[PDB]
Amino acid sequence: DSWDKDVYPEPPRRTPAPSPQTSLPNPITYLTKAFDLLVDRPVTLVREFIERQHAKNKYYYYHREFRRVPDITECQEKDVLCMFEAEMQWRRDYKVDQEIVNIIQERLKACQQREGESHRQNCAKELEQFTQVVKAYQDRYHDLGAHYSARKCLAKQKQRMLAERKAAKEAAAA
Amino acid sequence: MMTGRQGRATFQFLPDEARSLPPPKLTDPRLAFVGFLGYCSGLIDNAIRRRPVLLAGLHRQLLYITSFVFVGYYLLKRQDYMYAVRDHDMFSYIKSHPEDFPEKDKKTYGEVFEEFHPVR
Repeated sequence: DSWDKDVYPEPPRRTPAPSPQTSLPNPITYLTKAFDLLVDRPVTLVREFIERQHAKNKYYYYHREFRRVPDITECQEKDVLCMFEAEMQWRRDYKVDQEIVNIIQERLKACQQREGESHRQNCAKELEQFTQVVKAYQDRYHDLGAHYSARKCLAKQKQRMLAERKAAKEAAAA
Repeated sequence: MMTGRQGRATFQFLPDEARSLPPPKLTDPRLAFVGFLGYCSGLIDNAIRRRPVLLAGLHRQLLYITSFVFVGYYLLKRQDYMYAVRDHDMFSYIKSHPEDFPEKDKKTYGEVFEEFHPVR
């Protein structure tokens, strides 16, 4: 297969069987028999020729994997060598998280088109996830600014955590 | 500020202790630039006297280059010595007064509190 089916789900297709009632012929049915003979088959011949060439000299490319490194929380102040690797790792994860929100958004848009006029109901699992990730993405990376960095991300989290532990502490005193 | 230095021999271009420092290399980038300056002085010498700039007085152009490189070599030798002295005094003074230069207490970023100013 081309893409992993789990990452991009698709419910099974149900094509209703044709059931003609009129005596006239269906023009599309004959066109489908003329398109699949003068377009589909000739194109398949060229591809099969091209596909055979590729199999003769197969060669591979690998998906680079990055070894984990200490995060910004484990780096001494004004320690560039330790802060450099931690900062670079943070930037890579920021890029990955950007694409995750793109995967979820892509799934959400697909549901709206696939489900047609009933999209407002059948698209409930996707929309819940989309709101789930977007809330998480907003907290991790938002209002940081153009000169964003791991330090500002750490500071923002510590601002949220303090305002949460204080809220939790004083809730019991209500 | 480095005048009454304790280890000092006054009115000496290169004291004895400078000989324990590596000499500037004859391929030093600074020394090539000084030589290039000599060559430029040669061309200007031809120009102001209305002589062919590139060809006239090749013997004269050779002594412009050599004199600049010769003088430049010794100035660079003294330049690197005066910076070696500054570091030598700086480090000795730090040892003599450890209380004034303590080893900074290092705290990770996980604990040090830095305020966050959002950009919105």
